[PDB]
Amino acid sequence: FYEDLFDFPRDPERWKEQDLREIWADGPLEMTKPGWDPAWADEDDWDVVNDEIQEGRDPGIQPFYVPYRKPYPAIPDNHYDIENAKGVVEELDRIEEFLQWVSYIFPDGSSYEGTVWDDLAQGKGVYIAENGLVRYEGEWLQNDMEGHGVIDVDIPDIEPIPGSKLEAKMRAEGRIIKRDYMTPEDRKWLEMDVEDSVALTDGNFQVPFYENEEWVTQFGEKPEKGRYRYAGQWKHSRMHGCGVYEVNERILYGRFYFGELLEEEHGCTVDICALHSGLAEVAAAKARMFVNKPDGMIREERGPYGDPQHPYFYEEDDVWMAPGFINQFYEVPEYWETYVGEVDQEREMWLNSFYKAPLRLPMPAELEHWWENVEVTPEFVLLNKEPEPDPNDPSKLVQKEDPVILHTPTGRIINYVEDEKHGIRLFWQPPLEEGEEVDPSKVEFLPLGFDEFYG
Amino acid sequence: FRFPPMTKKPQWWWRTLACLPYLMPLHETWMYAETAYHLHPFLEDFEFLTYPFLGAIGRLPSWFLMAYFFVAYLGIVRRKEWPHFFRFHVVMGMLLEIALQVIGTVSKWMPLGVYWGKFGMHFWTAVAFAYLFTVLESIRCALAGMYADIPFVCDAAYIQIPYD
Amino acid sequence: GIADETLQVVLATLGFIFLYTYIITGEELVKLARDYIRFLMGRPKTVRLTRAMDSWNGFLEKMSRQRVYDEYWLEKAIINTPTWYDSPEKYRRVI
Amino acid sequence: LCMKIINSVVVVGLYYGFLTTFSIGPSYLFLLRARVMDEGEEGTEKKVSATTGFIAGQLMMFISIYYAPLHLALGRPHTITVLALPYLLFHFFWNNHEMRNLRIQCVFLNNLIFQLFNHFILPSSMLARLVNIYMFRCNNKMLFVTSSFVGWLIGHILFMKWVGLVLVWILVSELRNSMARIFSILLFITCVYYLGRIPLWFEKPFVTLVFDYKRWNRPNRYIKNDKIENIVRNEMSQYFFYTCQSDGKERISFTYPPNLSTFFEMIQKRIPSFTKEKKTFDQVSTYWSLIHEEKRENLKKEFLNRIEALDKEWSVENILEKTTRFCYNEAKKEYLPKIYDPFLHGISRGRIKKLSWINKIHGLLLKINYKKMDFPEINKKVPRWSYKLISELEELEGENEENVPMEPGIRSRKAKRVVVFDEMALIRYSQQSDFRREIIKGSMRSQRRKTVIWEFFQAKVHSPLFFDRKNTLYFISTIKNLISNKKKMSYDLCSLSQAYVFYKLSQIKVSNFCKLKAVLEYNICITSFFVKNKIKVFFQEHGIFHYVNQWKNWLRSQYQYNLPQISWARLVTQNWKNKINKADSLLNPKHNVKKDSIYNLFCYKSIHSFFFFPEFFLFSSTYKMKPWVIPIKLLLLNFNENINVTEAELDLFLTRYSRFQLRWNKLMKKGILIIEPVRLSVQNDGQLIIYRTIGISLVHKNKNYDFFVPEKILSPKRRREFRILICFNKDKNNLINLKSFLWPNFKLEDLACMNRYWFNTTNGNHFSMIRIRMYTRFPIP
Amino acid sequence: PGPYKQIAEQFLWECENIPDYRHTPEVDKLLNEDPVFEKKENPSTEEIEAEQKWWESFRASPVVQFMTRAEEIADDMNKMELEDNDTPYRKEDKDYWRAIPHVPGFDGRPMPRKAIKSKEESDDKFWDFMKQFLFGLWGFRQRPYPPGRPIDVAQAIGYKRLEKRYYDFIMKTGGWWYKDRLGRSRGPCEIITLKTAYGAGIIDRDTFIWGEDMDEWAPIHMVYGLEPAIATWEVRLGAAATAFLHKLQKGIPPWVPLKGREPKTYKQLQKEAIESKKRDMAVLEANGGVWPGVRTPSHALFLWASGSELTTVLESDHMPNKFIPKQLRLELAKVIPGLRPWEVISIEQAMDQISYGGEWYREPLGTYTTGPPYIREWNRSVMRLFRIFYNLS
Amino acid sequence: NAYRGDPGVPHADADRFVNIWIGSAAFSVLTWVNPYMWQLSNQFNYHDKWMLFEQYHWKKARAKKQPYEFKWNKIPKEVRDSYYYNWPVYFP
Repeated sequence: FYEDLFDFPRDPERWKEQDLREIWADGPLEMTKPGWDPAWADEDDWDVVNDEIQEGRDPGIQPFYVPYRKPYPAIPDNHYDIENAKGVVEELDRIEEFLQWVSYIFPDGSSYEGTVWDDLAQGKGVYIAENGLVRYEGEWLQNDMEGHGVIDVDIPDIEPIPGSKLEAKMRAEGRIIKRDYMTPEDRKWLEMDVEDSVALTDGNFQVPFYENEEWVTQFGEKPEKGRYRYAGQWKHSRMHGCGVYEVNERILYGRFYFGELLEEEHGCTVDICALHSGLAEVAAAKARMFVNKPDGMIREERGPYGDPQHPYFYEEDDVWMAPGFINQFYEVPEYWETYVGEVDQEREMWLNSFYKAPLRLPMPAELEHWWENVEVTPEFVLLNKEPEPDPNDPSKLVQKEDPVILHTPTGRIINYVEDEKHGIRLFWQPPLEEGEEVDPSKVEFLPLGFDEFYG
Repeated sequence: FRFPPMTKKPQWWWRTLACLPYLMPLHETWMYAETAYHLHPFLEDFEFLTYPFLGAIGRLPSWFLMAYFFVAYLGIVRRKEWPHFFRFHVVMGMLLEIALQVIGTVSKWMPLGVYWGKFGMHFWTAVAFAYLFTVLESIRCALAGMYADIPFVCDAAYIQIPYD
Repeated sequence: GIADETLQVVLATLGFIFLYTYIITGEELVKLARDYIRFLMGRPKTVRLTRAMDSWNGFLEKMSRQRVYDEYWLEKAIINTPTWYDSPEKYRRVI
Repeated sequence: LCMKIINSVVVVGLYYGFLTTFSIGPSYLFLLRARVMDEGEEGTEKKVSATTGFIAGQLMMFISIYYAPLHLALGRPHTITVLALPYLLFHFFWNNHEMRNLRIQCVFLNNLIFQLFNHFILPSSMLARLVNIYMFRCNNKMLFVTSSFVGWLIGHILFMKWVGLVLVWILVSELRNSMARIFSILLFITCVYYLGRIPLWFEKPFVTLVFDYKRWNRPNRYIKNDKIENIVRNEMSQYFFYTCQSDGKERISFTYPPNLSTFFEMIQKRIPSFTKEKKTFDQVSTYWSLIHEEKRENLKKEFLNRIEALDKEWSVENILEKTTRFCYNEAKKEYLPKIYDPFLHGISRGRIKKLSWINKIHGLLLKINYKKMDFPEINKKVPRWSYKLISELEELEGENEENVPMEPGIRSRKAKRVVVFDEMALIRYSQQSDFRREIIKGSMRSQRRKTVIWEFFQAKVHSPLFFDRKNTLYFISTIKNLISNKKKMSYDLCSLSQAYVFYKLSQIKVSNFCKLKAVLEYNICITSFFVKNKIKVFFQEHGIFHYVNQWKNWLRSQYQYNLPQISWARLVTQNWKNKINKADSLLNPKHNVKKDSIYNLFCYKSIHSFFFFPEFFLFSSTYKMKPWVIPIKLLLLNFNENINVTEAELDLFLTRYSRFQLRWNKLMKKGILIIEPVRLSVQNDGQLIIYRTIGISLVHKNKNYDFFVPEKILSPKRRREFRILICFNKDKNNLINLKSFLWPNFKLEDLACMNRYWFNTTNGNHFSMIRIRMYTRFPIP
Repeated sequence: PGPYKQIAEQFLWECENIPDYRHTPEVDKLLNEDPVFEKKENPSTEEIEAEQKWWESFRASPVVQFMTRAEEIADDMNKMELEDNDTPYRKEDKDYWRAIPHVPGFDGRPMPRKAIKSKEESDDKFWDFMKQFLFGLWGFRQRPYPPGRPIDVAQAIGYKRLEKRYYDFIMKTGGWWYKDRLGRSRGPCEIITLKTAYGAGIIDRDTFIWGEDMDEWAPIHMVYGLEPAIATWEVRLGAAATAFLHKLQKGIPPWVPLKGREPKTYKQLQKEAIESKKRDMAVLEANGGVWPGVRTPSHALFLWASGSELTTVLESDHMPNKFIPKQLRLELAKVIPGLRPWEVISIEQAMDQISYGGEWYREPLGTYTTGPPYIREWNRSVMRLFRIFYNLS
Repeated sequence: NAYRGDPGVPHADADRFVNIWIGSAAFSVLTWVNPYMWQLSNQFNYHDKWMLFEQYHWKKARAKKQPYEFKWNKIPKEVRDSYYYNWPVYFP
């Protein structure tokens, strides 16, 4: 009943969660997290589920992530300024809140650079954790990765301690040593640094989490070390849709359902996955523009201090760095010509994204026209028999049986005969699919509108 | 009993003691000007500046405020033994605020559609500023030892009636 | 002729000095100014003046300290700070 | 030569000083006061004195930029801004108020002094700041300043002369008195306008302390979610001058940290001949180029070795560049702690957050030989709104609620306290429209951006957006009737003919360039060209034409479907054929699901030219029959390598929710009152993200040679810098297209436009529809 | 030799020289090619007579006639559909609606734009979009629409109304930023700062800017209400004066416009965009189905979009290099013979302890969220009423 | 005037209150014309003047010999923070 007050554009196509192929849950009152997610299910969650079972209500738990439905805004019958649901809608946007470009550092060492809304990440932003081992660049919604974005995860690989027998063995087998490609001063400095670190550590040598036997017990193998990457669609901070998944430059693609890769494509073909990967890459590039805010915590703590940053105070030798038409009268120094050329090309493409792209691609008006005028299923469809075998040469599929015409809306079937004047004359077939029969005697012979077709 | 004799240039007794009745009109300017708060920030600070004075009153019982008007009207506007320079300023400050009150009532009587609108606030900011600066200039005139002849109502309305 | 105009304007001077002696300032200034005046050239002159130049010779003394404590403060601050390696106890334990 | 003259500092100074003549401001009020009393012999003296004072004030204001005493005298913003208003008010109220020499000196001094208050300018002061912009980058500063002042003087003289001559070329006494009348009006208007805006250590605004930068000068919200407040401020930098290398040249930074500079000077005073490098500061530094060249050579050597390793029977994954970690013993898999690792945590060292071994730099600092907490304002704290304000509603309820706040500080509604008309304690009555929602008393309330007064008449508060609330005709008509008929639950048997069916079938396959129209229109005007044979193969393949019964041939190559066990209907169709030789439509519940796939295909084609995945049914049934527990505590063990060695019931229950809603119409007695918790996603940590990202490969593991791109060997963060350093000085084709999707030039622009306007455009993620216009306006229509 | 060594050397040479693939003779030939017909010299009378009889037989088949009539009918339907949507909802937007040319479709016909016809339809679209957007912003329940479902709220609101409203919005906001050529961020700026930059030629209409309530960086021209706020008459006068002076300095005649400022119509811009896309597709076709080269194009790395990290990636070591930079470290090593990295690390730790004692972090990104303000006072009223009820009656 | 007697006490000139009222009305009308009265900006920006001063003297010092110390850094600590936090609203 309370929901009936908040649906007043009167949606004609009746969209529902089944059409999105997603499973939602109500969410017990004593639950704090926004979903089920058996990964993070604690003892209190199990107690709540058991209580709901004992009461006689289905908890709605699954082997995967299950979102919880969000509530409707409350209508206070005292304000004299709301008095309605449209009152609530107009009150919501009267609040003095705006998107803010921020740059924060958190106690655990993570950081975020991008736009926020009501102290929650909204829009484009960059999230970094574990000293760069985890990096996300994409769109956000209510502090959740949602939309298009790219995530990078790295598992560290073995590096030999200088002077050790493991280094000698790895050199003997021909593996690459990173410290061999540095200037001698830097190499000696790094050797002394590693010696100092080893001396400071004493006997406190650690075993990382990705070496635990529980990985072998649960999955049959330990996770492999290298580069992990995903570029596609996100929802509820989980991969959801078509995307591309990479592990050490090995490509996987398909449809993802809340972090789970489905075995079938289910509509996410190679082309659609490539399109969504490109969209995610472009979104990550857009989100990267909010990195290194000159007044953020990150810049003050570690960021560069020599960047110009001033709006309109350019030195005589720095006027070329400015945008606008003023740089057309100042030459680029010889040290920067190629880089400036490539940067100018990229900036021109970015500007043409606004100036020229709308004149080539459909816009929201045309998109709405197409959405209201498209035909999902054709009215008439042809049917035939067999994969057309021919047991004289290997396949050479050659059709011999005449096809038939099916009227998909009404489900009727259309058949034709051969006459002299008008090629083939076609008629209604009273029998049809799923089983209809019993003797042909009389026909219908729907007319031809050739006189009306040609005027 | 006296006064006649009548002075030539008033001393600074009356110059200080005659501009007191300009106190409450000075602090009562913003009562009906909250619609102009969207227009001028200084009207916000003026409220908190006059808050201490309106808090000073109230600790005195209401009979004091209700009897101040009668005491002024029939203790200073009656009989002759008082400077005509001082009773004039008393009657200047005693019903200068009656016009403000009348404007306030005719403002509340009007519907809220035209009060909070773009016309009411523009009218009220001008009214408030003009009234405040009129009060300030009257105070300056009192401190200068001369009358305060505001154009329209002063001469007639406040020289005819206070004759005794 | 300046004397005439000055003796006229002194009347207005006394006028508004008493006027803003008799405003809200007058209501807390019964206590304040009465204490100030009942021993004018007396107790307030000798007690409130000290508090008056307390701020003056105060920031004078802070500027003097800035003169005197700017020599080696950073060195001792760095030395007297614990890290993964260095600590004041280690320094003072062995010369 | 007329070319060197143009390219001169003097000419530029004159040119950009002449432009400032097109401005005006309050500074001309006393210039007009010069002419109000020009009647008489002294009027000429008055006029010349006022003009000379104005010119001298402007000249002193110009000179104060580079002269140290004048710069210190007039470099105080707070003092001048505070003192502006009293001067104006006094000057008004007492302009109302020896011969003439004293008056002449007084008017000259007044005109000189008035120019030093840094008045505002109508319509804006941009033209004045253009002169500063060109001052910054010019070479000879004194010549430029004198040229600009001379140009401004010339323009002022010129426009005064021309206006005067044009006025004397072609009521008058009424205006002469009216200007005297309106000087006071203009002065009063200026006083009101300023009143709406007024509120080398010798700089002393420290005595003021009246500005109170910690107060709220903006009509923003008050963040009181539970109690915490003290939210951080966006601005976290400072103002401090220092000389630093920008790219390879010496530049001055106006936002340098003070502690860094203090430490730099302290350590510089201890060692000689380190900063006396004595080479090109303003020009590029040879050290920069040498470092770049060395890095480039090392990178090239490493890249070439990595590539050469491929040709010796090595897998790509065995030569990929990956972040490494120092290992101490592979037998026990014992590594160094990640905090002490120079590779994983090297940069993050030297930065500590609170929730044999003899240092030699200590010896250098103390000037001592080798042996066998003061803070003078160099600290930086996170700026927060330290003021804790409260609303009027916070202390209105009860005769006994005393934290003793004298002033709330936050305006609220007009609610009252008494309700009774005994036993019940307190409820609230407001019943009015509120224009001061939650504003802070400090803010001016005049620049709110969400609530405005838009119309002449208005009674409530409205958001600005919400407030203003010939022979082809027959077949076309039949097509319209048919398409409208599918909406209803009925079809007319005789409405559709054979021609309509053929038209619908033909409209499936599409063509864009030639078409029957182009081919037949180029069929005429013939015997001059030829027709290519490829289109013949195209027509034969599609059955349009070839070279009996062409209708069947056309209705034979229209993508027939495959083996729906045709027998069922075919056994009825054929005998129907020889024996005649002689209204409700399906619902299609999968329509909405197919719509999204059609949209995706449409998008891809535009840019480039049994209900829930039954695989999950057994999984869900097995889990719901007997749930299993994921041991994530054991899997992520030692993730951080530092192991080393009824009132009360209701109030306490609600503390577990960051946000919640209470709604009106215990178990059923609490079933009449609705509690709606709001759950926030704050569980995003590194551990969960890593587990989710790396679980996919593990789960899906137990169930030109190949288009090699050499730069994929390097790490994503290193390939970019390698290229920058260099620049300083059937499924195979599908996979290749997937890998190189962004290589074509137009793809970036097209994908950016699609991301702007084609996906998630109404779900609260993008503001482009309301903020960004769709088409440009500068092109000629 | 070596199959991969040759590829690596080719990549190095390409990155050193960076050739162009979009202007080869093959691509140009494929651009102005013959999609139909292969006009050539006549191969005697037999070939021309064979083509004549082929054309006669082609124009006699009833299938061809039916296809021609169907194409004509489709063209007529498209024309009438375009005619039925020539006016937008608001009368003041008619010129803007009619000025923009239509986008070609898959069949080569202009794509119609849907026009809102009635007040009820506009209200429905406005309310749907506003409800969905606002509920998404504040974490309430929204309808399960697909990511691709479009709602055209801009036409329902009106373009000029949006321009006016957001001009008013912009006039009360500050704290702007823009990107220079290298991609660094310059600011913060006020409206007066933006005017000053615009008048000097430092900032033009094509400069990418970021404001208060926008989600991504956009050019100044595209933002609603920003051009009227900045480009006043005096700002335009100053910009024109600067351009004139610099043009005279460089010897360019004053009447010659600046680069990128030539007057063009909508049709010319659309033609240029379509031609560029066609050229790219022809480049793709000439090489097969793949883009030529072994080195990814520079624009695919987003060098400009990552300009703010250029200094960070240019120099990167395994030490903080904050209080003791590398050069100062080298000088210290010259002065102090046996200098080890741990001493430098300890000094850096001590200095970072003196300033920012333990501070320079904030709480996680969900601890300062309040939600709609009115809900809190509504909850307070509800709890007061509940306390009244629970005790009495 | 006089209805009981005053010999020479001055009478205030009436044009003052007329001027006050006319100015108030004109200010209201002008504000109606241009509501954004806070957008008016001063002729100079103080930080810009300081930057120009420091730039000129720094260039003059580095032209010959010796380093240059900035006078802005010697300003008392809690005036620089005050300007940094108050300039966008008070001194745009």
